[PDB]
Amino acid sequence: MRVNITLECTSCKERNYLTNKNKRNNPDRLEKQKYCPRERKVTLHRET
Amino acid sequence: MRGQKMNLTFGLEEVYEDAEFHLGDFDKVGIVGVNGAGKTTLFRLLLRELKLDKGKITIGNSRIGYLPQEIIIMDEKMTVLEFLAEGRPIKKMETELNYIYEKLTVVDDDKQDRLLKRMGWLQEQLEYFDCYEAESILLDLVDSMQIDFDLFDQPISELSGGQKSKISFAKVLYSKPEILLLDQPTNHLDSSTKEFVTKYLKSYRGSVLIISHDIDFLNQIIDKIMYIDKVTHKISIYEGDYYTYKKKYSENQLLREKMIIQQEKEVKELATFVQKAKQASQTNHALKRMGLERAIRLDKKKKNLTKRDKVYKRVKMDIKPNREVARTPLKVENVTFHYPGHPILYKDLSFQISGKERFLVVGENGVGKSTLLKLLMGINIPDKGKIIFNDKTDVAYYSQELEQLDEEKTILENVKSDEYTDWKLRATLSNFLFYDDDVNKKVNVLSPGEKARIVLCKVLLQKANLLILDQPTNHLDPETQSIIGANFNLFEGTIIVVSHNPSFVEQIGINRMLILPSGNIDNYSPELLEYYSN
RNA sequence: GGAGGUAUGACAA
RNA sequence: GCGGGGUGGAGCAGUCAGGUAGCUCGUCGGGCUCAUAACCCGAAGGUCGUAGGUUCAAAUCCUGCCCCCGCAACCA
RNA sequence: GUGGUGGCGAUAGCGAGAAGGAUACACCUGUUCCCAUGCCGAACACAGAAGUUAAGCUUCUUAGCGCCGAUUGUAGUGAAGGGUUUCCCUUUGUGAGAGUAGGACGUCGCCACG
RNA sequence: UGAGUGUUUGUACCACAUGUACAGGAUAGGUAGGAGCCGAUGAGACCGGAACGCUAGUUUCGGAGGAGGCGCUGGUGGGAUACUACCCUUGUGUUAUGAACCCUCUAACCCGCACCACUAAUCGUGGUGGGAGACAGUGUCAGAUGGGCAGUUUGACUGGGGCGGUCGCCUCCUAAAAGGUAACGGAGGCGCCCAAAGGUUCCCUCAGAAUGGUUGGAAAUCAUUCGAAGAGUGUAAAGGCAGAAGGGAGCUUGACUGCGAGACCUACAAGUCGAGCAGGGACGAAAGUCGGGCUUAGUGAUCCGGUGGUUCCGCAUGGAAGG
RNA sequence: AAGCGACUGUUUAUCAAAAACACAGGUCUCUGCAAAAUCGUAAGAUGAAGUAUAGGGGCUGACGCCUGCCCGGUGCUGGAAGGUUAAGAGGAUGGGUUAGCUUCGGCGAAGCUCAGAAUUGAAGCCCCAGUAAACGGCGGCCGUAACUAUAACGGUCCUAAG
RNA sequence: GGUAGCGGAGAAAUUCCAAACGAACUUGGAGAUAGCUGGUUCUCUCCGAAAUAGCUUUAGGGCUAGCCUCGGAAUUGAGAAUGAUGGAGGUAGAGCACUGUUUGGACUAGGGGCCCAUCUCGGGUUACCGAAUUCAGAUAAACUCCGAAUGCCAUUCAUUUA
RNA sequence: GAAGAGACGGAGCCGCAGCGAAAGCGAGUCUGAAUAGGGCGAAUGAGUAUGUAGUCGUAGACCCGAAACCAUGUGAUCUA
RNA sequence: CCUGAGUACGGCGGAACACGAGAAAUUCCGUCGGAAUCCGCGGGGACCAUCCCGCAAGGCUAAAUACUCCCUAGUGACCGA
RNA sequence: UACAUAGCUGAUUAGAGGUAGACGCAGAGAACUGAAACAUCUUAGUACCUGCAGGAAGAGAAAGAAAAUUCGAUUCCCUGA
Ligand SMILES: Nc1ncnc2c1ncn2[C@@H]1O[C@H](COP(=O)(O)OP(=O)(O)OP(=O)(O)O)[C@@H](O)[C@H]1O
Ligand SMILES: Nc1ncnc2c1ncn2[C@@H]1O[C@H](COP(=O)(O)OP(=O)(O)OP(=O)(O)O)[C@@H](O)[C@H]1O
Ligand SMILES: [K+]
Ligand SMILES: [K+]
Ligand SMILES: [K+]
Ligand SMILES: [K+]
Ligand SMILES: [K+]
Ligand SMILES: [K+]
Ligand SMILES: [K+]
Ligand SMILES: [K+]
Ligand SMILES: [K+]
Ligand SMILES: [K+]
Ligand SMILES: [K+]
Ligand SMILES: [K+]
Ligand SMILES: [K+]
Ligand SMILES: [K+]
Ligand SMILES: [K+]
Ligand SMILES: [K+]
Ligand SMILES: [K+]
Ligand SMILES: [K+]
Ligand SMILES: [K+]
Ligand SMILES: [K+]
Ligand SMILES: [K+]
Ligand SMILES: [K+]
Ligand SMILES: [K+]
Ligand SMILES: [K+]
Ligand SMILES: [K+]
Ligand SMILES: [K+]
Ligand SMILES: [K+]
Ligand SMILES: [K+]
Ligand SMILES: [K+]
Ligand SMILES: [K+]
Ligand SMILES: [K+]
Ligand SMILES: [K+]
Ligand SMILES: [K+]
Ligand SMILES: [K+]
Ligand SMILES: [K+]
Ligand SMILES: [Mg+2]
Ligand SMILES: [Mg+2]
Ligand SMILES: [Mg+2]
Ligand SMILES: [Mg+2]
Ligand SMILES: [Mg+2]
Ligand SMILES: [Mg+2]
Ligand SMILES: [Mg+2]
Ligand SMILES: [Mg+2]
Ligand SMILES: [Mg+2]
Ligand SMILES: [Mg+2]
Ligand SMILES: [Mg+2]
Ligand SMILES: [Mg+2]
Ligand SMILES: [Mg+2]
Ligand SMILES: [Mg+2]
Ligand SMILES: [Mg+2]
Ligand SMILES: [Mg+2]
Ligand SMILES: [Mg+2]
Ligand SMILES: [Mg+2]
Ligand SMILES: [Mg+2]
Ligand SMILES: [Mg+2]
Ligand SMILES: [Mg+2]
Ligand SMILES: [Mg+2]
Ligand SMILES: [Mg+2]
Ligand SMILES: [Mg+2]
Ligand SMILES: [Mg+2]
Ligand SMILES: [Mg+2]
Ligand SMILES: [Mg+2]
Ligand SMILES: [Mg+2]
Ligand SMILES: [Mg+2]
Ligand SMILES: [Mg+2]
Ligand SMILES: [Mg+2]
Ligand SMILES: [Mg+2]
Ligand SMILES: [Mg+2]
Ligand SMILES: [Zn+2]
Repeated sequence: MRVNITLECTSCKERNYLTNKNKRNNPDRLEKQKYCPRERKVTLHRET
Repeated sequence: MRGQKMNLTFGLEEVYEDAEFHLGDFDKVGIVGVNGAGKTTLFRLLLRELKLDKGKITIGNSRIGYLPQEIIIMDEKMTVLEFLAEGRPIKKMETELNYIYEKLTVVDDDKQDRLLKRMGWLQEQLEYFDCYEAESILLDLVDSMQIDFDLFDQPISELSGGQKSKISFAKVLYSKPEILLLDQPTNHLDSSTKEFVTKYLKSYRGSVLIISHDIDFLNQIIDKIMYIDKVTHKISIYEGDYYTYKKKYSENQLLREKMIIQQEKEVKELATFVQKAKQASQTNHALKRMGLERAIRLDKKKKNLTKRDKVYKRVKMDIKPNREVARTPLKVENVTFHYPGHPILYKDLSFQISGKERFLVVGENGVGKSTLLKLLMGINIPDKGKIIFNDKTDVAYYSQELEQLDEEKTILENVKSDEYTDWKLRATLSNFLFYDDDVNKKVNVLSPGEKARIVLCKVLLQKANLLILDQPTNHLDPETQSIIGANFNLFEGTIIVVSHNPSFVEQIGINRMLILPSGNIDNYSPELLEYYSN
């Protein structure tokens, strides 16, 4: 099952990115190093 | 206690879906559900250990006494007294308070305000948890369950499963709580100890939520029964006892089933007419017209047609021995054993099993039942005597505390065997209700009941002719227990079993019972009650 | 002792 | 063209919702019988129409193909 | 002459045969070293110079294949017309594919050692 | 729309009783005060009754008798003894009651019951009985039912209309060598998938055929040779790709943020491509590549609503509500 | 001599006089009297100055012989344990404001105010039973006899019943 | 004499209710609405279409664009025709280099029945059937090793024109 | 004031500033971290009152035409 | 001491305010509940605090405004059977 | 029915009805139509009906408009738009 999801910045709790993942293939919340425009630097973004 | 729009989904397998529940104060609520239903998870939400993905869970401000389903032993060397003392925050605050005093000497006029406030709260909190408890706890053991003081200085990890349950139960009471969250409070207790727990819980004036698979135990205490559904991922709360819940529930599913039947009939009726028009001659204009008109009704019906919930599948066990039993599967002769520093459990113990025999090792908590079984397997080497297994005897061991699983590995990895291919493993795991990617789950996240199925699956896959089972029905939901007992009854091999569950032993049909500590190889009968009384 | 009532099996030999 | 069906000899399940091929009658052998029927005890008989996919795994899910059945194939 | 390195449609290729290592290039000797093989110092990497043109490589012969390919004629076709008009024909311009004459076993540079 | 009875209950006072874990003189509820207090208004001790009881005793009632005890002090324990107050548990009652039901009442209301008067009167209005009765009727509000009644909807394309088919998007042929180009013309696909099947650095080259070879067979894995693509490229077809876009490994998250000269497409709304600039990065020694995937489907305007962020607004002002 | 309708009657003034309607008879069902039913907002009327041998409604249609099976579904009728359920009652909790506190922080009584869960809450619906002169419905496949056919007979599926 | 149209009456035909009743007649709302049909009146001069695309409960309607007309602004003159030059593209034709369809010949793995030998083991056979290969010969909208004429895009180009 | 012209009446309207959803800033402004780019503007100015004509909107809106709908009334002198 | 009570106001259901329940003030109707009163009460578009403005639940009131069946005197780039 | 009241008799008082096919206030209150369909909405609180009127009616002497700091009953015209 593939679903749209939002990657929220851990540092600022900002929902910067939209993406999608397959729940079965990635049961755990996705985490990526993505640029946070508010903080203007790369931070850890975790799915919510 | 109130929960609204509760949602919770671990990965791909969901627990709650728009679930709701309201529990009034002073309600002895009996929480019921199959293994994995999410009963333990509910307490974690109440304890704020978990957070709902969506929805609100509301808890009162009162202090909560939590009895975990699994004993929490932070360190192996912890003593029973240390474990119990940790129930109260007396020790923790004193260590903090002692540091506050150190800071007061170091700091003159900078942090005094913060330190003084912290000291004041600790003193007021310490007095609130009156430091006289040191004496009260010592006598709480005596009045609670006749817990001997020799255990009081013994490492907790060395206690027996029944003994551990008493300590954990006493620790909850020692904390002096306001709401009782009991997760299987009688998992390993013997008949006598269960009596005390029942009486105390009947008298307990406050609210107590009980997760239990013992129907009789709940019926004596429960006034409200909360059922966690495994298929609908919802919560339903009934007034009454376990039987009342079953009566109300069975009727509701019956009335729901009849509704779905009639909706299907009407759909079939329309479908049958639509087909009749579909195959009629193109020259029959009116029938063709009516066929399209009914096709519209058929579509609207099929879109409002309730789906019948898939009935939760029950476990299927087919245990068969690879080889054949001998007339003397196991020979125990003049076996004596004592744990270094403790009294001898048995002296010159000698028994001989016959083959395809139901052998019950009776006793009470902390009497050596699990020690004897460990003795047979080879975990414990006998201090004296010999234990001989016939070369025709293959042995399968079910430990009491579920110590045969790797928490770090997955379900499939645990059951991996050199003698079985992958699809063979999956088929059996499906018979144990582990479907598809449920087998890739780490054993560390499973409930005790689901883990018990994995241990049983390992026992089944051995295809041994001798089964050494130590409380097999423990942690199992009532439905799975009856399946376990019924299938063992038909097992064509020797069974050495330990069980404090009267129903399970009856299904197995015991032949000879071995009483402890007074070694007595006896024919099985309702005289078992006589030994229990004496 | 007696009396009125309360499943199938040809045909001939 | 619209549907319904291909599972042991026959009639049927199972299929939706993947894990384990069953029920009734029948056939074969042996019992019981003077003999037959009934009855009793054992045994055989299908890899699910077929070919491909999907899956760790298919009677079950997907595609095609072949057979069998009912209907339709034209209305003022 | 050889070794690097490029441009140009294989007319530079492929196949077959022959000659050479002075240098150079290679095979070639090893695995202690950096480094490596879902196993293998085969390869990649490194160290090194006993032997050999055997192969690669270079040069040369060959038109067998592959490649390039004129002219002539023809098919089609723009334009203008015709007929007995699903097609066919004439004038004019254009003109293939195919098949051939033939071409061709390369050429144009730069560097380094000779 | 008003009286009562009773019953079951909820609340709130008020009386009563109850507090025994270890130690402790022993039946220690908590706090505060307490050296002094209580008793001829009948104390101690004794006896009987009753209650509680953890069985140890505690409370209370009474018989006689008549003047005494208790506390402090002392030791125990975390906590100390009398007595007072404030109260706290547990379980008894009184009262106030609030509800739910129970019937009973009667004066509201009702009588297409009788009789009496207005009165010529089967109307009506009064009067007297009778019946019924806080019901019924009526008003407001709510649920159910309600073709009895009412307002309306109940596609389009189409070799007439009906039946069947189709409706948006992608690829090919038709399409007449730019682009575009119809038919109920001929073929197929889409409503996704991938955490790598993306990015980057490095590395590799296929399918088949022959020969040889245990299980092993046409065909499993292995070796040599022949092999320019006859393979593969998630998924239809076309175009493209062997200087790879195919395959493998390491590291990663550029499947980035703000944009964007200029183009293509186009009625509009949309759609497509984009060098380059900045911010901050991945890989790589560097060059440099990276704003998803070989390319082209995998999607839906506005209104309305949900979630998150926000130095925006905030109906006198500060907030808020709401945007 | 056949069909239809029992009959005399009635009907589309002005294309249909009939097998159509009515009918006596049958049957079902409602209705205890301020009856049910109907007209009417209501009052007031009809029913009826009648009273279950009466009145209304549905169907059938003289008479004669008869009127089979199905109550699963839909209606009606009865039931009342349980599930579900409105207004109203109820008011735990959560916001807004701010007297006052406050460590930029922030907290926050009362009042007012915006929301509000538990609990209580009828009928109806689900559910159970009956009812067909209520609405309606009233089957398949395979094998069997002395020529052949056919199947009295035997299997098996389905259904509320075939 | 009574019953009056959201109605009455109906031995029931949509039957009657003032010579047309699936809802009387009259007046009013009212000049209802009509993407439909018909009609729309003097003259001359200049210019002069379209019957297409897209979307549409859209298809005989409508909206934007395209095509016509009138006025205006401005330009490195950007339009048209023809020529020269350069390009993009795969059609006609042709071809078999790929993919389908296909004919005959050579050879043949292999498959067929005959007998011997059968443990069905090895033959030897039909000018038995015969894949692959090869030779020769065709064929194609959805085949291409090739490939036009034309048309198309463009040029600070040339001539003429506007 | 003659049913006139006209006089008074500057309230108000249009234009001379735009950009932004808004606070707000202003020949700039908005987006943006940005002196970047880009959007809309300024540079690069003509408007306004009235008359007249073309077209449009609201009104029946170029004219005629329904079957019908709704609200008061009139009809049982035919016919049931 | 007096200053408009079953009133204002609230719940429910409608309606009027340009405002169709909407965040919705203000006004009115029906039904039920139901205040304060000068230290009081209402309003300033939910609501609260502060501030400002006002004093309901009683009545009357000319002029500017609408119209012309009629009467008198006239007018018209209004008609002319 | 005792007092009474009701009824009855007489006297006294002021209403009835019509308009002007206009204007005003109120009760009750459509549909076609528009939305290219249609139900919310629109037509429209319009047409019609009914009541009450007066020469005018209705409104009117702030529990108001505001927040420039102020204005000071109502109505109507211009403007806000
Ligand atoms: N971290 C987790 N990750 C994935 N799955 C989880 C996790 N935690 C719980 N689950 C799943 O939640 C399901 C239900 O939770 P829970 O453990 O409370 O069941 P349970 O009823 O308490 O079990 P039992 O009654 O046998 O003790 C489990 O089957 C378990 O597999
Ligand atoms: N590893 C050990 N070390 C020291 N003592 C032990 C150990 N294991 C058990 N004991 C003691 O042995 C005694 C009995 O052993 P055992 O574990 O067999 O009890 P049991 O029969 O299983 O009782 P139950 O299962 O009902 O709890 C316990 O009192 C326990 O304290
Ligand atoms: K080497
Ligand atoms: K060589
Ligand atoms: K060559
Ligand atoms: K009542
Ligand atoms: K035609
Ligand atoms: K990679
Ligand atoms: K007749
Ligand atoms: K008749
Ligand atoms: K008859
Ligand atoms: K006749
Ligand atoms: K008739
Ligand atoms: K009859
Ligand atoms: K009847
Ligand atoms: K009938
Ligand atoms: K009758
Ligand atoms: K039935
Ligand atoms: K029924
Ligand atoms: K508050
Ligand atoms: K008639
Ligand atoms: K070919
Ligand atoms: K072609
Ligand atoms: K800028
Ligand atoms: K700018
Ligand atoms: K001007
Ligand atoms: K003008
Ligand atoms: K007009
Ligand atoms: K016009
Ligand atoms: K008449
Ligand atoms: K309002
Ligand atoms: K105000
Ligand atoms: K005011
Ligand atoms: K008038
Ligand atoms: K309407
Ligand atoms: K319309
Ligand atoms: K007045
Ligand atoms: Mg659990
Ligand atoms: Mg044990
Ligand atoms: Mg040529
Ligand atoms: Mg209707
Ligand atoms: Mg309408
Ligand atoms: Mg049509
Ligand atoms: Mg047709
Ligand atoms: Mg083209
Ligand atoms: Mg062309
Ligand atoms: Mg790829
Ligand atoms: Mg404000
Ligand atoms: Mg305000
Ligand atoms: Mg007749
Ligand atoms: Mg007659
Ligand atoms: Mg006639
Ligand atoms: Mg006639
Ligand atoms: Mg009849
Ligand atoms: Mg008819
Ligand atoms: Mg007539
Ligand atoms: Mg109108
Ligand atoms: Mg002209
Ligand atoms: Mg051709
Ligand atoms: Mg009349
Ligand atoms: Mg008359
Ligand atoms: Mg309104
Ligand atoms: Mg009200
Ligand atoms: Mg108010
Ligand atoms: Mg003032
Ligand atoms: Mg006036
Ligand atoms: Mg005239
Ligand atoms: Mg004349
Ligand atoms: Mg309309
Ligand atoms: Mg007057
Ligand atoms: Zn961030």
